[PDB]
Amino acid sequence: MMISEDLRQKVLADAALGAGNVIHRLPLYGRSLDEEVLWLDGTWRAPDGSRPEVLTLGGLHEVVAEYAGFYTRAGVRAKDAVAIVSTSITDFALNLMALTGIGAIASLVNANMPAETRREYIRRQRVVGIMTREPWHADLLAHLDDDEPPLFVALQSEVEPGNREHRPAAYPFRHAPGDPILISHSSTGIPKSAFHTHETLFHGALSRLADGLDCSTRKRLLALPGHHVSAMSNTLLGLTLGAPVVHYTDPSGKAVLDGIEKHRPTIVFGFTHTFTEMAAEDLTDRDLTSVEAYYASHAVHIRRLLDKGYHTATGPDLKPKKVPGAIFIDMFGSTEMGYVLFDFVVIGRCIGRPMRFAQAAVVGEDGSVLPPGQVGRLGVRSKSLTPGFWNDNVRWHKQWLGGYFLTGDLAYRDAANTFYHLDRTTDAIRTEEGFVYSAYTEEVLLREYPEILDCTVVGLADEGVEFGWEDEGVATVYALVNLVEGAEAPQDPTAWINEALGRAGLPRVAGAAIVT
Amino acid sequence: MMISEDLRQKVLADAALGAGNVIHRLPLYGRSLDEEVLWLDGTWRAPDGSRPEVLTLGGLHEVVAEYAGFYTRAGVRAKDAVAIVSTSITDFALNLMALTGIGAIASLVNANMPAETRREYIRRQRVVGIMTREPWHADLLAHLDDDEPPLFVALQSEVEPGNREHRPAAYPFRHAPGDPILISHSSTTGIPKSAFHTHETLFHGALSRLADGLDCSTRKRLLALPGHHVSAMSNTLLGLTLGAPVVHYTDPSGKAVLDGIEKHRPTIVFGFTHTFTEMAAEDLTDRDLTSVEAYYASGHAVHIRRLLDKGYHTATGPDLKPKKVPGAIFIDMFGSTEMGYVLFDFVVIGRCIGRPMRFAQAAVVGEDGSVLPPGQVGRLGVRSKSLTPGFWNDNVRWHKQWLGGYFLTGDLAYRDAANTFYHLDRTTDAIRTEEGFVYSAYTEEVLLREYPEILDCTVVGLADEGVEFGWEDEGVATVYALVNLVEGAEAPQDPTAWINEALGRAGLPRVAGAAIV
Amino acid sequence: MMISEDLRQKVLADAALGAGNVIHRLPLYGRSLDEEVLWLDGTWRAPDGSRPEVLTLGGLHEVVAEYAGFYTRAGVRAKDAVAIVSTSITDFALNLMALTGIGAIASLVNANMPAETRREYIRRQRVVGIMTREPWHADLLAHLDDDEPPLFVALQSEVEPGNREHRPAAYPFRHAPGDPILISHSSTTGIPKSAFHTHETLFHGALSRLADGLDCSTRKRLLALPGHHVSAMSNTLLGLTLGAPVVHYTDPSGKAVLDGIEKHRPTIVFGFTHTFTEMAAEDLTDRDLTSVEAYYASGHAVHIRRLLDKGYHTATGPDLKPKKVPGAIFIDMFGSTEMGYVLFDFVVIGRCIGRPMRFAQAAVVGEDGSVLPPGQVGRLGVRSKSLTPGFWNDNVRWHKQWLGGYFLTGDLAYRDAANTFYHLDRTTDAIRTEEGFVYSAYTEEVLLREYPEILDCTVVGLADEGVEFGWEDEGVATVYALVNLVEGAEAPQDPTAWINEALGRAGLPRVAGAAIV
Repeated sequence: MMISEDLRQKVLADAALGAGNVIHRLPLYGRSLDEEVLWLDGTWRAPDGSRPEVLTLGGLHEVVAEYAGFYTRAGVRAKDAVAIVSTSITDFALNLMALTGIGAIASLVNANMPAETRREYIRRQRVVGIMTREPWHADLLAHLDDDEPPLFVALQSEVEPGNREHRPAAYPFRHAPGDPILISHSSTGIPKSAFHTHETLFHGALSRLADGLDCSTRKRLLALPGHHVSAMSNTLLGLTLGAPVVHYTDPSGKAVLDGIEKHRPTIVFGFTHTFTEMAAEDLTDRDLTSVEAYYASHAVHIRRLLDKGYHTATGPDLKPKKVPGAIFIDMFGSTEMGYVLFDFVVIGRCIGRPMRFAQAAVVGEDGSVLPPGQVGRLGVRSKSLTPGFWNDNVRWHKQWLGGYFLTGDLAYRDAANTFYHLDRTTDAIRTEEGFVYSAYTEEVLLREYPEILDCTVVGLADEGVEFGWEDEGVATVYALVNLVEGAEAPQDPTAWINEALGRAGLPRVAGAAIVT
Repeated sequence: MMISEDLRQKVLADAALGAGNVIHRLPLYGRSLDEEVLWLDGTWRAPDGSRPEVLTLGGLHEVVAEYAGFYTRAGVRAKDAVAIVSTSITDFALNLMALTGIGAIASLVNANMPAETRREYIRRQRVVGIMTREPWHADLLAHLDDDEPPLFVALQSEVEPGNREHRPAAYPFRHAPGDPILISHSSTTGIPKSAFHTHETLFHGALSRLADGLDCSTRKRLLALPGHHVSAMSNTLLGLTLGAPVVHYTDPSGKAVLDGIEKHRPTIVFGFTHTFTEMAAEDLTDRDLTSVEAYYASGHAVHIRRLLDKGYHTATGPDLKPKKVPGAIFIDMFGSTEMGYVLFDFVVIGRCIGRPMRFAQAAVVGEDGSVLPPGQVGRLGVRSKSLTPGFWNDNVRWHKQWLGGYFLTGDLAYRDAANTFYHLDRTTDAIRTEEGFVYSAYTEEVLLREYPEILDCTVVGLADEGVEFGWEDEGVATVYALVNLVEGAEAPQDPTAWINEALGRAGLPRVAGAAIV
Repeated sequence: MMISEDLRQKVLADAALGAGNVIHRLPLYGRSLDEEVLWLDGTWRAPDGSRPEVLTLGGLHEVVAEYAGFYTRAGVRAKDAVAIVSTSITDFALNLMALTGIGAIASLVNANMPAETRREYIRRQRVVGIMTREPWHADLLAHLDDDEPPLFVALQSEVEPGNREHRPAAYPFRHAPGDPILISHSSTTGIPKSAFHTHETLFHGALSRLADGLDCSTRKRLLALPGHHVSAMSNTLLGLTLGAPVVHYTDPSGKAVLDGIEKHRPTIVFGFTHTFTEMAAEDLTDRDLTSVEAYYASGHAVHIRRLLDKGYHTATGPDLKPKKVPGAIFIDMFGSTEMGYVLFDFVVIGRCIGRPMRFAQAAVVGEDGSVLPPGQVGRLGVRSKSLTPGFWNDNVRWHKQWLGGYFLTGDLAYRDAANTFYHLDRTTDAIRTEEGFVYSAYTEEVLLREYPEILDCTVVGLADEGVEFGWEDEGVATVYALVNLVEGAEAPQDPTAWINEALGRAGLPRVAGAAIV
């Protein structure tokens, strides 16, 4: 159900609302401190030692104020960056809410980032503190020997009840639109460190709400990576709308299916791989009729889960009618681009059409906007984009071409500005017959041969040859094919592959081998 | 004389015009390639070995295209930074036109920056090249031993006639508004901040004023500004855009500029305070400075009246007709490399900096960001599209420079009810006392006005161990004054009582001690 | 005293706040319904028969809701216009709050508008109702015989206690920025122009200034402005927003305001020139006017110094601390019903109108729209979001009032190089002569400054048949002066030579003849 007109008018009348002060505006709109708003999976230990499964608005405020006080007593000040090294969406969400309340910046770091890469990633940021948990605390203490060391490398257990007494007198911070609120890492070398502001991380959300979109009170289950911007924006967005938010730290298809039955969410958020693992499960006696839509951020056999549900539609009598099948919405985005710049519900993976608050284009190597049906670099423009890379101006401006921000993908568009993903710019292979787009070739084979489970296209050339999109050398293409259990191998896989590539029109690979 | 309405309409209709492509739009407006546009003082050596004194639009285009070819052959590509270590306004301006022509960024480094600091300053930027001249090329080769070294550390002599053949085929580059074009450094302690400017930001204030019928004359302008300051580059590019003769002078000595004024008879003169003060110390009895109608000082100067009385300004007489009036105009330019060029219009208690220009906001801000009422001392802050979008490779220092949504200038100030702002001190120079806060620059300005026998004055805070007494702190301290007296001037008997006599007349906190130097 | 940072942040965060809903946002900011907010002079009769002298926020809400109920029962709906024919600032302000509460438009009609003109003026608007008082209700009933008649021509006495029950259920109305709220008329010849203002436009200048820390004090303000001018309505709504005590005075006689100043001791006083000139003609020897720090005159006045010397203003002393200083401030308000309230900041050759405020642009424009350089006479033009979006039901006259993208004020003017503007004449009053153009207001201002024995002066153009000699024309004419002299003043022998003696000193064109009146 869409939010009420009263809440709509209050939000659009609140020029101060943004990603840095969400929870503090809710009481002003009339929300009750006694109402439950956030549901936890039990893996988060509160300051008093509890493992709460639900928090009220008042309780969420208290938990966040305690963290805010600990940071202030510890020496964190407005405009400082603090590294949250964890894997829990609840860890990242609560720390973000507390650091924004004092004007500081939560640098979300995936604790699983390879050790020596995480060291360089964090070192470059010149954060003033590190907040983490016991599995990683011992290695993160190494940052105290950096040329510019942080002030502390602490544990969340150090946040004791009562620490909220150290929070600044002016709590909560009043953000300016351009005040930073978080930093996030890309998915390849040292990841990029894009930062977002009180305005950018909530710009698309607010634009969509104004258009009467993405503004329901529907219960949502967030199984996204806790460090991805998508996990944070949807947490804050749910709280603003008045929608029950449910945090799930476990991304396994089995925990989600259990959580779906447990909480009965009307919508579910996860990454593509998560729902896949759910598809290969029983799903026989699984009751998944509450879900109307899955939001995913590379898929097959999804209808396995969708047929288990129902979507509401408008009937010939202009009255609501329940229809078989839930919805699946692939969400195109990253940490830099913000949550979503494209709406989509076939040659290539259709990413959809640009949302109202964004511009998109396929761009040549010079920056020129290309005509439809020509393959080039996907580029985007939006206020929801990151304003830049933390302490990395060199790589930032080089990510822009022709005034567009390069997504890192190659694609083409039709004449209605519907875009179609073909590959990552890096993964494109040049041959003597033309360019081969690995992601697209893979999807074609997985379509023509249901017998294939996983598929990978690779180029190979003489030692020293460069055959990427930006290089000039040519290569020959080879297919490595995993087969499903029970599937019979093909006497000649190469010919087997090249038969599907031919009947579909694609070029042919010089070799193939069943790995299975 | 104001630019023609034809040129005004062409500029205001050119949505592509910005700081990265000025020279390339001029031919499109109808400018002749044979017209002289830029006058040089003779210290710049061209690729052909000549030391030109004037360049035509076509000439300048060639020189610039030669440099652009050199940079492209050498490996420089769009969005790369290239450090220009020099002291010459003409060096910086020509390299900036060349690098923007191919989409690169000209980092302007004042060669006289202390070597240890200049080494760390350039290293943090991660430039792909260094362009310099012999006096510094030797020491700058050290950067090739950095962990991320430049591809080259070249001399401007390496630019040879014919290098233009190597420039890219899409020359000149088409800039997006947000594409960077320039990097400049702040002004003595610590590593300078590196502020970058875009195609749009560096020309936003000039285009806004032009739209309002301001700062858009064809008047001859002599530029004796430090070549590495934004101000030198924006005023060069602005002049070429208006069709105003631009005159570059590398020598800031008051004598060289006084000679330059008599040689070129400029209508307006751009310099920093030091240059204009040296000029007023000359005889100026047989000097013809009548051509000058306005001195622009970006620099805290006195005796400028010696130079203004020698000039004239135009005004509207009681018959609503032009009338020549004794006295050249002096415009104090409040700004920095980060604040852009000028966000305040000015031409008393504290140094008046003026009112904000239409394209800028200004406020006096409390420690928590609150906007203070008129009459209260706080931190000066500003907002404007002509502001730098950030510090190069240094977000940590960038956001810390904003408070309550205002970019802090580093000054303490107050405003009156007309939003006229007055400068009192640098925030770091204020000293808290048991009486109240003592503002150095203002306290000096007071004692210097009362006693013309005082050349310099320096207040200093003295406190016990661990005692901090700055603006951001809570401790109090005792002020000691150190006063340099004029030549042969008679020293007082009780200097501490002498100082406190003037501080008492103004009601200012008194110093605990004072001593002549 | 400046408003608190808490209120500043609530206002600047309220994207719904505008001129159509001020009173309804105040309770949301935390304002008490029991606080007194609006002081009335006793000439307004409330629905309960009382003649209140003060209204609380809750009180005002009730009165307004009563009127709103009356209008809704009577048929008024959102987007309808309703003519308010009156002379009382309180009449207009209360009706405006009521009509915007239901989405309707308050057309403010100065009841003293000549009856033939007022009939045609109201008819063109096609209002669905007329609200007035007894002195004019009779003649206004004629409108019921129009081809498109109003549903009612009512008296304010018809508003009865309990009418509030009839107000819509969605009360109060939620305004979009572009929703109209008000219509006002221009100022003697022809049918006045009817300019309308929106939720946004009428508060754009006040919110912009507030954002800059200006025009946002809690100071008591006595409003003796004409009730039908926008200025009276914006300053009322602005005061209520700041939490500043507002005092409505319907009597503009200098004596009533002098009595009002002593009664309320306002910090700032709003009036038109006529009121302030009458005040300076009183004894003012035993009058306490020290409370007033600033007079705002929207009106060409002299002897205002008699009133300013009786007041004080606050300033920052040499110790950077507040200091009381003799002399109240006088602010000339340049503006109209179309230009909004004030687009120029001012507090000599021509009447100085000041510099443009940040939220406005100004130019001197040639006959083809070209922006003129400083020192040239042209048509004054302005751009601003606080401008009226158009003339009600009269696009034909609306677009003809724009030239070169600037809204023409109807004045001739010049500017200097600092974009300070000076008024010379109304465009229609300029007279071309074989010598050159003669500007009436300026020519008068000159002769009135030279000869204090001159009370009034009027230049007049004389030319042969078919000869046109205005600004927009090409003919020349002979100027004849008509001079009213002070009481008992001695008439000159050669008045024509007397006048031409002063015109000659200033280099102005001389008159062909002159005669005392």
